[PDB]
Amino acid sequence: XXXXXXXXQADRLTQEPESIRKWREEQRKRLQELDAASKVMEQEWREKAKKDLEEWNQRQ
Amino acid sequence: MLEAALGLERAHMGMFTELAILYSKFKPQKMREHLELFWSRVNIPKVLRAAEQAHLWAELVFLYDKYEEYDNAIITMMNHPTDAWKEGQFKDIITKVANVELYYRAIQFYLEFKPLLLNDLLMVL
Repeated sequence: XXXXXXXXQADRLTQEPESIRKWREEQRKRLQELDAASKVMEQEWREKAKKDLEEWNQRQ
Repeated sequence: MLEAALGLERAHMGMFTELAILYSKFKPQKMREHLELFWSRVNIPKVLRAAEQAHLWAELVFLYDKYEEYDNAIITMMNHPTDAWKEGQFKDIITKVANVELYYRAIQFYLEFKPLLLNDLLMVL
């Protein structure tokens, strides 16, 4: 009666800091997009600048 | 395990929900697989802190979409281009927003650098 009745983190490590692993590789799953963004956004919008550029030549 | 409990004759809402907390900041890929299927039988506000807690924008956006929170779903294609954007996929959300501001800054992601097919963007609006 006392056991369960009386009742109603023993080794904080693989029991909590494993959360660094999910958290770890997701931060590197983070990376990308951002850097990918401008890199590609670069080679692009500029191709645009020539888009309009050639739009001024032919037309003239 | 839930992989079975959800098919039982006695499946509820909590299942699909918690199931996502796993598909979330863990197994990406399939995570969408799930939602696209089980969107009705599930929570949504809590999930977003398991969603924004996993930047699965591709799926994280669809949530907002059906959630009808377009203002945010649309935003998910402002700092998350390659990830969830879908040419016209962005074209049918904006119209159901009450704030017209997003548009103008939007022209940017499209008009700013997005040429041909930014004007078609000018169409519906």
